[PDB]
Amino acid sequence: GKPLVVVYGDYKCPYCKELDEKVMPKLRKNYIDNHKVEYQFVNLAFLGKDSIVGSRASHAVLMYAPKSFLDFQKQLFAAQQDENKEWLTKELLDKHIKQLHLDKETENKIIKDYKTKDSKSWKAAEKDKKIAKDNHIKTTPTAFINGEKVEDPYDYESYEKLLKD
Repeated sequence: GKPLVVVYGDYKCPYCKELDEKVMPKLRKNYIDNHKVEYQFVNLAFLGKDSIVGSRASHAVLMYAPKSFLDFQKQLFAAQQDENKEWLTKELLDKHIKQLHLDKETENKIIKDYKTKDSKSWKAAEKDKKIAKDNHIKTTPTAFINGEKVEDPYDYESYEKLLKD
């Protein structure tokens, strides 16, 4: 199939925020939105008890409003606070979900799903930690394209390099 681009991180991670700001705008325009590659964000949810909550909301958005996922991700990283603070509250997350301006029922569906134990977004958030562990991911942020490490995950051109061939 098409190249699979995987980025490992956490919404509370400062460097992950940098990758998003520096890489995503171009990666999205030239490879993701035009469906040239499959993009996957694996959240290690390792910077606090609120990390996993943010991950659940993120996964809920992805599964119910995929065309709004990248905006959600960008907007969430943009609101990043001190990593020692549990800033990923349900209040802030609900606020961010509503900022997507989806139809009312889709919005309600996402909000209820990420808050429901063992829902699909709940399981997805948990699975992300297992994925990172099984793939032996030590540092974040790190990116891979079809399993090949992106030399400089902060530089769009480094991704393009792997994607050319």
